[PDB]
Amino acid sequence: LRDNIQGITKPAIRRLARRGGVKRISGLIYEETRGVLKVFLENVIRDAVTYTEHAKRKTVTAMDVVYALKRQGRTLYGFGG
Amino acid sequence: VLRDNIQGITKPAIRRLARRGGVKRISGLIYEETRGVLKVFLENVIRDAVTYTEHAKRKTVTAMDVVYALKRQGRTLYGFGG
Amino acid sequence: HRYRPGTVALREIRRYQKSTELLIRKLPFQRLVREIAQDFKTDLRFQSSAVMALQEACEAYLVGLFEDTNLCAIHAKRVTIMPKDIQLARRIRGE
Amino acid sequence: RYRPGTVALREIRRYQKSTELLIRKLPFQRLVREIAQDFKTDLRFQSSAVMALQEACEAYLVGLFEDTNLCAIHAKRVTIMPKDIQLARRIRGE
Amino acid sequence: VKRRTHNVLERQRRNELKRSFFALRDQIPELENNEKAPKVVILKKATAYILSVQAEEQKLISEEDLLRKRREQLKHKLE
Amino acid sequence: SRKESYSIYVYKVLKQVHPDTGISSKAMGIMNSFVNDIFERIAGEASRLAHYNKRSTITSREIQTAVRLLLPGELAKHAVSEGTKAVTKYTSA
Amino acid sequence: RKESYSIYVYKVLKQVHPDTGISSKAMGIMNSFVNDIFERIAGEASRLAHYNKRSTITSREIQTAVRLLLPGELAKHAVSEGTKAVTKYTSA
Amino acid sequence: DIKALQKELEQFAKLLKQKRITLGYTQADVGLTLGVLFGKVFSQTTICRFEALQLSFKNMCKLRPLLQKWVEE
Amino acid sequence: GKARAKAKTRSSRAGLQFPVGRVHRLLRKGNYSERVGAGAPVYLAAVLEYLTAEILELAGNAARDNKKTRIIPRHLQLAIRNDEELNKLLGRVTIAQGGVLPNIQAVLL
Amino acid sequence: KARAKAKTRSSRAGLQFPVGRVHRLLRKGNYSERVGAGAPVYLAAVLEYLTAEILELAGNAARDNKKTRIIPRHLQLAIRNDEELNKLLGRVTIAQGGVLPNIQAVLLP
Amino acid sequence: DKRAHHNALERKRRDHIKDSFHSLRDSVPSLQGEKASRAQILDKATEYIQYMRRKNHTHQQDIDDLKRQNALLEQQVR
DNA sequence: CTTTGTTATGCAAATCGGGGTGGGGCGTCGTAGACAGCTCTAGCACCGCTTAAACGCACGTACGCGCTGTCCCCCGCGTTTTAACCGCCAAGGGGATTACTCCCTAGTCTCCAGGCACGTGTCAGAT
DNA sequence: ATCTGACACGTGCCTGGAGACTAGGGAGTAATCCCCTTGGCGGTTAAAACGCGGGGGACAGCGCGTACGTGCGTTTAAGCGGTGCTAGAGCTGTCTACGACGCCCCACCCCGATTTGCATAACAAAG
Repeated sequence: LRDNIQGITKPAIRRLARRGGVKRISGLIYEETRGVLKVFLENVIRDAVTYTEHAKRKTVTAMDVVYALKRQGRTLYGFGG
Repeated sequence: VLRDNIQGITKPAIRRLARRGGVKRISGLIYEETRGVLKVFLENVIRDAVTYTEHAKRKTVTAMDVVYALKRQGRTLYGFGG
Repeated sequence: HRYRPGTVALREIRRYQKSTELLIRKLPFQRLVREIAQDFKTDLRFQSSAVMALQEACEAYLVGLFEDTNLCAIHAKRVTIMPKDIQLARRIRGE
Repeated sequence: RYRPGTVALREIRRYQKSTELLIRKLPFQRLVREIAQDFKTDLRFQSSAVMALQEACEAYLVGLFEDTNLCAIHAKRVTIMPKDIQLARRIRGE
Repeated sequence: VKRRTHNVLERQRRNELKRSFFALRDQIPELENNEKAPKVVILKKATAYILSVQAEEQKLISEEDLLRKRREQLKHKLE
Repeated sequence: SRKESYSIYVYKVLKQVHPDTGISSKAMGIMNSFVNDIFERIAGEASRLAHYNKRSTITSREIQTAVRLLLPGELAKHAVSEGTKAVTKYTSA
Repeated sequence: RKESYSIYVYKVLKQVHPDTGISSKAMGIMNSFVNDIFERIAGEASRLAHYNKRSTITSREIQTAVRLLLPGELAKHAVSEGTKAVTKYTSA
Repeated sequence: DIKALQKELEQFAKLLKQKRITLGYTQADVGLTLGVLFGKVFSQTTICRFEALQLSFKNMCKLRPLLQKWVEE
Repeated sequence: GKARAKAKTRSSRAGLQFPVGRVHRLLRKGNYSERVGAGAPVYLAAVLEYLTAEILELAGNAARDNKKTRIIPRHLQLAIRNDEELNKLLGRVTIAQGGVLPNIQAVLL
Repeated sequence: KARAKAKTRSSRAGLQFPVGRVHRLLRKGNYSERVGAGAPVYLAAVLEYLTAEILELAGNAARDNKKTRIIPRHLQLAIRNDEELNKLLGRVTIAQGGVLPNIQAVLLP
Repeated sequence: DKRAHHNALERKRRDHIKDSFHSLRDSVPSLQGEKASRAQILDKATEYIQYMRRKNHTHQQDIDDLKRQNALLEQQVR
């Protein structure tokens, strides 16, 4: 897979900004936002994969994501744990 | 019975801290705001340090009680123990 | 008839704050997650619940960032958010 | 007389280079005892416990001032205001 | 045999320690000529010597710090 | 294969507080994770206290201390009172 | 009597910088450092064992904890050094 | 005979519907009235499904006795 | 507390709804300590129940305010974020499908 | 490493850090019921590596300041001028460490 | 009598040496607060004196250098 | 148009029962800590003297703040197009489980040496 | 004459570690089955993409005006060194109340049907 960051469209970014209470978005936000999201995903996925490899499992489970997030100080409820 | 020792933190002391932080100019309202922030910070650290001390049935607060009080808040301190 | 600019923006802010559904479509999100995962290790599989967990955290993360970004723009006496406001919020947060 | 800001920059370099505590020890001790007194009376402190508090407190305030300074710059100002401190604390989540 | 081994190892350990005493003794100017200096004197005077030398360091660093401050003030005057 | 949860106890508490109110399965999953998180936090803090005091047995004193540290303000005050009450009644004849 | 790593720090420093000393305050800091890293890894290894329903901590849990705790090059080098030390110990 | 039982339940359900309409009651009112009589306060959904024969024969047999009292009352 | 209990269950003796026996078991399996005092799981169970009740009460009120008879994740989010003590305790927690508070600033109007 | 000739476990592993001590420390604190034989060896190697890395940088900082002894200032510089260590120890306060001499361009003439 | 007295004299001799070792041990930062053998204390004291000798020499060099720099700056100032 | 109750029904949730297990007594036993006592460390209160730092005030001016004006570029809306989603299908692989088996660490005991000090011989300078 | 202190020899002596087995438990390995992930296909329609015209806000520049910085003289209390006092930190010894652990039995919890309401929407009337 290549360049699926484009899967995050402007409207999707705008809608997230709307929950944040933003009325106006500059044209440079969309590119900056995608860069930030990519980094966030890499940090969570890298750890979730590390857990998965350690366990000798071929598949990533919700608990691997939860542990990956827990270590970053971001506790998640409702997905198990 | 101690009262109003927050005034022990003088303007120069605040100015010097701000200067270490790279601040070039300081508003006159900073001094009061700074004291308010420091008081809150101390209350949170001391409250935990005292709680640790009381749990151990001790009357003296030790450096390790402060270290644990700080470590607990995500602010690990080196050189006073581990 | 046409609405004055900003009328809709307020409508959308209220509407999206009231609602709880995901804003990012699942299929392209999955493709993004898989692309990244393939860099760390190849031939990985994911449970559908793992993907949902990732998206939920991501949206909550980005919204929280936008809230702080908005505060920075307000502090700067602006309405429009710029990359400077995002970068400042992240720098203060400690990311 | 030096142009204003000339001295401030000298002081910034001076204090960034040095490592000693900027807050006077006795005034600080009284403040710590005053606060501790509200949780339990007749408490005693190790002299090293006080030093531990000073070190954490100054490090905390200095880090806060650095973030405060960034807020002021973002606002296109040199002078730091309570508005900048409150924003920095709001973002940090204090 | 084990007793003999212990005897000689301890005998040598004493001699090795004596050599360490001499190495320290020879390094202290106060004991330079005192070839028969006893263990207790070497340790006591070594302690006193090191402490006086450490006190000298504190005096020297104080002068260095004052001179650095003077250097900065003189450069400031030239500016 | 059996999966344990606290959903039955969460349900009973709600039944006593708001007898006419039901709870969604998603809300229940959240409440279940909440209980597990608080349990870990207190048990973890109690473990640290026992270690810091070089003690090997955890008692109500360590837990009470952990509660005072973990919960803020009035919430802590009430939790301590309830904990004290439960133990006092439990050991009382 | 209290335990510390100051004797080992002295030896490591001698091997890296044969003509550099260390202050007592700096030494106190290095001891705080070692104890902090130890706790982080030991704690993380404990969590990993718990998550996988294991009761024994081995080099695999520690290696994993290192990958999780250390950033960048430090994780890469620490793992290589750890693996090397165990390999030598096993054959020693 | 399951078919004979089905017919009996269908006949009651038809009579029940006729009684409800004749008395001017809603399906919700029937369930509320059963709550008064037995303590079991049924929703309109259960009553609707009973009349619509969407319930199993076993369920209709178990609820019928309560509905029979409703018809008498 | 309760004047008396007849049930053998330790949870009943303590006047609690939460399972004391399970809390005791978990404390022993989590290796938090070599030994766990008998009163330890009793105190802890009481705390877990208390906190549980506080959230459910607020969430139940939120459900009533929204004219709903069932608690949903949205209500839990509102229950926590509108309560200072709970918001501090769970401030870093993300609640699935919880949404956000309807916070509108004057500068937006 | 190339060879081993020792009875001491630390020497067999080629480490300066005490393997036997680490082994005891792993048992302490109830980290696990059991500890693998190679566990303390792997960990000791990691602790030594990181220790050496900081000391090397701090020693270089000492030379830059024409000092023959490492002081807390040097440790602070060694960490804050190194991205990997700064991330690892970014939350750590170092006694008498001081701060980096960073001044913003907007404040300068 | 004499043998028992000799034992007492020998005990006192050893006690003075043991205390003197401790005082010397605490004088060298490499052993301060640490366990050390008799030989280690002597060896560290020996190298530490050599260190302090060259350290104090180095300090004097820096003093002489700063004095000379100050003299040059003073000459420019006057 | 806008407002409102009646009944329909898809589907998530509350309830029932049957059976499997882990909670709770009960007794036994080893030890963790509760408690008393004692030493002596360092924390606190006080004092006097020195002197650097803190305080108050005069005096300019560098920078914050309010206003004007211009012009970029973001919003809202209409119209086209493009993948997301939904429903359905099958393939297989990997995750969970159960049953062996072997090897590896907690546990206990053995013992070796490396610094350490008690006790004895002695040897020259000092009372 | 003998006293004091010194080096040096005989030999126990504490502890710290590693070495050697040893049983019982955990973890590794192999087999098997079935749920759940991946992948594909067609239809449809909600959302994304794109163009454009207008107006609102970003931003540069200008002028005040006052709040903040900088000296300078004077006051205050921080800091340092020294004295004395005792509360309580920290250690050790005794001994018992208490929690681990083994074993047994049944009332309570899990999960699979199974019943039954909740929220939303189709189907009419009323001002």
